[PDB]
Amino acid sequence: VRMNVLADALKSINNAEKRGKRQVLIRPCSKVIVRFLTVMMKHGYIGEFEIIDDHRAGKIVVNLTGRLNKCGVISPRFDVQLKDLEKWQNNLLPSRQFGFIVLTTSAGIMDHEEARRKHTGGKILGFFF
Amino acid sequence: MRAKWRKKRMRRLKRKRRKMRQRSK
Amino acid sequence: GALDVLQMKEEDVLKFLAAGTHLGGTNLDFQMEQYIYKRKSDGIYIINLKRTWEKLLLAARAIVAIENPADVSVISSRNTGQRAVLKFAAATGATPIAGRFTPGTFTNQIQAAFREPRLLVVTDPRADHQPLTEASYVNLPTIALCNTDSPLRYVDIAIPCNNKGAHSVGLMWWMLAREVLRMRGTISREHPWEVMPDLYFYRDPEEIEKEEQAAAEKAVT
Amino acid sequence: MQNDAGEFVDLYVPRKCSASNRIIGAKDHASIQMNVAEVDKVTGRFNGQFKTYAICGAIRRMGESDDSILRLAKADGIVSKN
Amino acid sequence: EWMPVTKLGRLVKDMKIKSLEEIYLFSLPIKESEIIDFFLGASLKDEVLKIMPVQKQTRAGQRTRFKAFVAIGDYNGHVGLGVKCSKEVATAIRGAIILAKLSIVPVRRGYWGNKIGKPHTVPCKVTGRCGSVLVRLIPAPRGTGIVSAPVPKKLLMMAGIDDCYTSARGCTATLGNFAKATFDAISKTYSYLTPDLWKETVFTKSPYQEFTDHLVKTHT
Amino acid sequence: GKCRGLRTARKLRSHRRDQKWHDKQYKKAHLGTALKANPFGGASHAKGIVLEKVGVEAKQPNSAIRKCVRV
Amino acid sequence: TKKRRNNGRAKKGRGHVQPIRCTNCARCVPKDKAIKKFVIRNIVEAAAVRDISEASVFDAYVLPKLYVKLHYCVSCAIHSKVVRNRSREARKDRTPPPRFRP
Amino acid sequence: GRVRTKTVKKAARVIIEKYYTRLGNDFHTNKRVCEEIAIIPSKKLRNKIAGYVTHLMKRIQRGPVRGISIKLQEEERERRDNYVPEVSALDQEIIEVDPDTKEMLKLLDFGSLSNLQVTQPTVGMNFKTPRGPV
RNA sequence: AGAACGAAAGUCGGAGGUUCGAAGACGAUCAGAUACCGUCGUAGUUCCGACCAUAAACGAUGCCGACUGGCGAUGCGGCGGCGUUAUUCCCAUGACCCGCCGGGCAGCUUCCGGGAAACCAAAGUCUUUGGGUUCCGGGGGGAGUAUGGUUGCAAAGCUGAAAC
RNA sequence: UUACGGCGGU
Ligand SMILES: [Mg+2]
Ligand SMILES: [Zn+2]
Repeated sequence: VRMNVLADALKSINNAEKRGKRQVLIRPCSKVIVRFLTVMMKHGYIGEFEIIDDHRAGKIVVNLTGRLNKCGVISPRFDVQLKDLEKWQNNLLPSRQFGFIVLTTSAGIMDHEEARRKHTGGKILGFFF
Repeated sequence: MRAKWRKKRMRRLKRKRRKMRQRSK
Repeated sequence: GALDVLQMKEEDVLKFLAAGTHLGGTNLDFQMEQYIYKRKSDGIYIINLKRTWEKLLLAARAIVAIENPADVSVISSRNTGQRAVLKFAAATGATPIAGRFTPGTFTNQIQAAFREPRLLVVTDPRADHQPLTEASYVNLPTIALCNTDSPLRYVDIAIPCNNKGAHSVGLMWWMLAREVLRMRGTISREHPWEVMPDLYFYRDPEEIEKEEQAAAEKAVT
Repeated sequence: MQNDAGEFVDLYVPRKCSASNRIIGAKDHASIQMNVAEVDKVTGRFNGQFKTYAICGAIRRMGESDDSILRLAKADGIVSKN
Repeated sequence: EWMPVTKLGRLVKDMKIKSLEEIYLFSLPIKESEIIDFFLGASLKDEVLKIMPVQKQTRAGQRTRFKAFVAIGDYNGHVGLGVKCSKEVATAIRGAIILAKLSIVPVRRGYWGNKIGKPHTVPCKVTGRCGSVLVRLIPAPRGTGIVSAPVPKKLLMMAGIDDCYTSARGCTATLGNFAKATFDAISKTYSYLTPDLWKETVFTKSPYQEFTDHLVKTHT
Repeated sequence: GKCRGLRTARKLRSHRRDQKWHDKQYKKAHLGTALKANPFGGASHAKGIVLEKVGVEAKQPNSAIRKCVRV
Repeated sequence: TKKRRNNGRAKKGRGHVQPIRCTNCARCVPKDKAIKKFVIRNIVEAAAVRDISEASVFDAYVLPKLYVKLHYCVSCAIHSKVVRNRSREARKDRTPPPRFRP
Repeated sequence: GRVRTKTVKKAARVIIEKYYTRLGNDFHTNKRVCEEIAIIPSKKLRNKIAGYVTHLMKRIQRGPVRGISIKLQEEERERRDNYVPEVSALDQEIIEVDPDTKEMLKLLDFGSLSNLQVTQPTVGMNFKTPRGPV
């Protein structure tokens, strides 16, 4: 009984960083999390990761480094508009130097900055800082 | 006074006033 | 230890075998599976000696990093390794704390016996924990010649040899005092250091005067 | 710490661990900084330089300082490499 | 006319370790009260927060001890919080400053965004829990000011921080725990790995291995 | 645990509208029977005639006769 | 406060056990609360053996035993000293007491 | 009711540790020593010190009690520093090992360098002392 | 919404009646004993059938799912094995011995972490706050009572206020 | 074996 695969994948990384392990095993995989973890690899909180491509939902082995603090999720995937975006940013980010709420738009998965970069808002998906 | 004997002494009461209601209909 | 000068040097393996040193207990920890080769049929677990030699050369690469020779506080509680812990500090120039250790010595700076080192070597982590959890406070690197028995909480360069037997401890201080002077310029690697490993071994009780002079009626008498 | 002018307006640069990468605090009294003194290749004698390692207070107390400093060293020019 | 006994205090009476900034980076245990008075002397203010009469019950009559809550600080971020019991009020509140200059921590002043000048606020949002009191310090926009209860307002004007939001949860009339709870937050500005501090700390030579010469050169 | 999802707000707005009854202030100001209980009935002052000066003794740690009337 | 890690009784995965009754005060307890004490007392009370074994009708006679299982209630276990008020950091053991036969 | 107090036992340890060679196993000798060597106020605690002195003149004349005075300490070097024997209890080249540990020094590759006759240790796996108290 | 099962006591009918024993009858001890103790003893403890849904029904911990220390040990299977021991003078399974793997009641340890603390490998992953979903609680008394509903042969249960 | 009580505010 797995009512979100996103929520429990990012939970397990959050369980392992505070322990401090170099590698995790995200046990189910999808194209909703490999795009997601390539927002925290392209912006450089985690590193290399293999996808163990199996014929069912595969596995992902993520080389942690030690820069990630907490990478939780907002499991009601709330819609949020662009004026509605700033009032999140002082609720679940620490400060406006860093940190990223990452959200799916029709132009793709983006950060909060890349979503306010062009002019698009969509469903919020999670956060990491 | 115990609580299992606060109930019984008022369960003895809630049959008594549930009789004098039936007396004066 | 990746050298040709710092190899295993086959002479000592005939002493590693003959004084225990691959005779642990019968209970591996979760932080010492990497220091083992296999279990015997009688429950005993041997130790791939390339692993305990590469840690021994690494620990001497931590002792030479100390500048003061009179600063490495070498300590011992258990009886096997009380004779050795003294004259190891006479062979390297350290200060020995043999036997019972007063709590409030690394961090109680009022009384007389307050000593503050930069490094400390232990015989056993579990049974001599009192300097370890006092090394919790004075942010000090610790080394311990650990057995498969012992846990590894406050150790840093845990030596996976043996600690129970009398001969297994004294070799491992003799091997260390051989090595901690040979990474200095004391012994020049080819003229072999004659100092005998029986000097460090734990001493039997008082039949000694019976037997030392029973082989000395041809010296004095 | 890199203001908009670009200059260092900050107290001090804090250390970081070599194993668990988290920041060592200013009162974390179980964080050690040890030194591993290497030798020259000809004779195995101390030459004058060394190498450095820091192990923070928690990851020492968690048990695996040595499982750290074996491996960090293992890929960093200290013993066996196989 | 003061003489120490430890390594760190013996190696400061002839003025050889400068500027407390680095004994914070090597994470030393600080021992005496005179090292902290050596560097930051004539740059503290020593104002107390509460004196309460704690007491026990004995064979006859109540042993009335006393309590001193005191916070010391500069105006550029070196605060310390002491707690001490003693049998009399004054010998608690005198000896508490020795215990208050000793648990002294740095604090990192950061920015809210638009980092146009000197730092003014906390680097992020941090917590401090002490039993049941949690103090969530929040970064603040400029020109806002210290917004808190009275007893952390005496410390956030003592860490030099100009403007910082502050909320509290618990029984915040538990003055000493709510005094230590805000101290648990301001002591971990250098425990929160802000993502601009990623590059490898070049390990320099520690003061216990560079000052080995005077360790025994003149003393021993 | 609590009931979150982006279609649920009936569940939250129907779980709320009974659970607001159980504190004193929302029950005494909206059920209406506590608007009948005070003799003022939506007021603060209301006149009355004096019947008899009758005195009550104060509660436990004191001892004095507090003076009252019988409006 | 909770006194023990168990609830005072030696059962976990059940809901009901045998009800038995105590020895001296006959009081009903569950079988896994009560303080047992098995007794293997030498029935002749061995001080009185060199006064019967002359009067035994053999030479090498196995003197019998007596197998009485006292299992007290916990109310009369403490009052007749067969257990003792223990201390809060010497509670946590299930070691049986040492013998001292001589 | 005899047991001598600590200030007797503290002051009569520094006598025996510092003036051991001037003393011996006679009471009346030691009573004049402390008469001359330590400022004692009265006679009653004077000889009561000297009672513990002769009690430890018959004690440390045999055994090493907490008596870190140099004379016995100059003799322990005959025990711990001396006995450097003629042959080691390691180097007789006649040792026995197991068939697993000869694999352990076969990847260490000293098996061609070693004489090392091998005996299999016992067989049946009778270790792990029997569980359950009786 | 609604359903099934639900200790003991209770009611009702018929067998039943050994032991124990509400009530009650005495005998004691008591200032006074309608109680602790003793003999007697009804209803009941027993069965078959038809009821009531209440318990400290307690793990005082809702169900499901994942992740995150170890160590010896245990039960039901399955796997691989030195051997011993069983018709067996040989096998095939049996027993003990040494391991590992899954499920399960549990345990000892641990500055993982949490907490008001007792203490929890969950009460962990929670101000660094959102895996789903169900119920329920808002100072204490009044009170699980007054009433209305509905249920039951009855006892009462379910739903359940306010003044003060 | 038996063994009851202790006015109110300080
Ligand atoms: Mg009751
Ligand atoms: Zn009983």
